[PDB]
Amino acid sequence: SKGEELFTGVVPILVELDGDVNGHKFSVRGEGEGDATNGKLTLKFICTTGKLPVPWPTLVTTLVQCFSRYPDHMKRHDFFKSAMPEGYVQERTISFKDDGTYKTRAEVKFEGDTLVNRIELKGIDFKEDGNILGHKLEYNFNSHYVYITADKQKNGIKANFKIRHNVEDGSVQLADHYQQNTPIGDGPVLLPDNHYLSTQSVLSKDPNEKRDHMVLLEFVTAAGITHG
Repeated sequence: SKGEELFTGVVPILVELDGDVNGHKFSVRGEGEGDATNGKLTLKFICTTGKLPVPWPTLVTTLVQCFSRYPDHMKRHDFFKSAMPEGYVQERTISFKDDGTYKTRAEVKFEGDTLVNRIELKGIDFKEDGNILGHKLEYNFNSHYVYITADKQKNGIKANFKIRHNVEDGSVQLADHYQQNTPIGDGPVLLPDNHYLSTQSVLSKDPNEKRDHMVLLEFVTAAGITHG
């Protein structure tokens, strides 16, 4: 609730990712802003180590669900904002079908007035000629159903969902996501009934940017619980 008050306006965001995929080391830094009232994120990401060794779309889910719009009747199911400002740890396994896996650990919390997402990512078992290391994924993004459930044992939540990455040959590269979030602080948090986040994104480029980069606009709303 006091967490929720932190998101009523536009909030600056910083994202920092250190990654290693099949031994290829890279870093990404992003900045922008979140407008949870409208479920809206606007960010630009830079690969600060040179060329990104995986396709940008594969990093989108790893690179701040506290910016989701929860409808009024669902505000008591918003774990993400309730954990703020101290924040939460977000961990995933992302299994790319017929290919490698990403394991990610992030902390999402306020540092001053900025919402910061700091991530470590480790990718293993990728095919060198596959859709990821071969850069055969379209530079776009689909709309998803992020199913959330509550982990009463860990005082947090779990989520599961399938990301669909369109491939240049017209096929689709699935990326199965298994997610767990736990609060960093010890204060009370909201543990939700089953529900989902409905997501949508577009990816674009900044014509004046020479570095390897991604411009992202994303909208997310919570749903799946009937108004009483």
